[PDB]
Amino acid sequence: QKENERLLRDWNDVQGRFEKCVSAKEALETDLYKRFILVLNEKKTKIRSLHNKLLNA
Amino acid sequence: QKENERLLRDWNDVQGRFEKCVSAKEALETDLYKRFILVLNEKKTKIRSLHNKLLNA
Amino acid sequence: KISNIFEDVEFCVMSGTDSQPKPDLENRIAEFGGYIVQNPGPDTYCVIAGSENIRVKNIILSNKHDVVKPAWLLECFKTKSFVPWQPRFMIHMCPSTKEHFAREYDCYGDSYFIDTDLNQLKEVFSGIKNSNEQTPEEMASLIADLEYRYSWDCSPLSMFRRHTVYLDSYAVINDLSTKNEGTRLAIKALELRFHGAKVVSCLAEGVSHVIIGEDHSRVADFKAFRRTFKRKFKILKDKCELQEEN
Repeated sequence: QKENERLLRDWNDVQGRFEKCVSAKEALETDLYKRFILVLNEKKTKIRSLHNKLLNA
Repeated sequence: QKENERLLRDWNDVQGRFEKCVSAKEALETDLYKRFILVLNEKKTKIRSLHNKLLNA
Repeated sequence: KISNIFEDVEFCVMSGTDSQPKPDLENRIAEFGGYIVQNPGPDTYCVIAGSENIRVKNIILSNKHDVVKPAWLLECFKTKSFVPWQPRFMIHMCPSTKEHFAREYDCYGDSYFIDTDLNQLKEVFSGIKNSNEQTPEEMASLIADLEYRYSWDCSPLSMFRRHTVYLDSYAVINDLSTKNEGTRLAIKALELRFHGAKVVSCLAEGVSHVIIGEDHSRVADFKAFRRTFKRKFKILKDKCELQEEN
């Protein structure tokens, strides 16, 4: 009974430990994904656009 | 014991998951960094593609 | 003088008290042969800024100049070189400098003469504020789709995130009723955090493959789902676990 009581807390502590570190992992990971896609979407946007002003010349 | 057998398997699953998720974050942060610099470069190549061909008309 | 680069470009040496004092900066500038002033001028191309206070507010409202951090000046001093202008030692800037940064990428700094590296990307990502503001599911699904367009599914752990794979987490589609303190539903709920596989809690219609979780007691539930759905549910026996696909 005593051993199961401690590891139940240990499971909840590691559940808290797993969640607290990981919650900062995806939040940073999905930040880099979103900060980059705006650069990705807009960099090629002027690339395809300025290529159109080439063929005029 | 069934709850404890679940909880021991519960604790081991999270303990195994906690170790691999913290380690993968260091790799994934670099993994995020690799896929973005090449894109910025590959966008820069098509930036470099346009600069020399708008040099002439 | 000895630098031969400090000539021209009037420097407004008035804010250099971050950690270093004021006088040493302008003494080294004069040794290098640089211009000295403590107020904005027509020839003043750049204005150094150490501590931030009301004069920064004035130069923000009266946008006659920019904010230059002393790190760039220290780099120029130690290297005997003219370090270029990149958005790390800027806080306030002129509009003309804003379209100067529009050459880089928009304002973040994407040098077309110096390629991006680990330092630039890592520190601009650390500096730039969070973009995790809307619902995680839709944004992660968009990340998934753009990954599939570019074949970017390369996470070291591949069980839950964005890797066009779905894992079931409920015995029956309900409010965790069949868990009842003793099935593996809670672990599956906690498992959707940091791995790689398209983030779907349940009912993924875009994946034709059915994988079996650690709950092998859902085989009757999986067959019931197969009968009630049009997706073929197959039992098990790239995840380094009992969860796999053949």
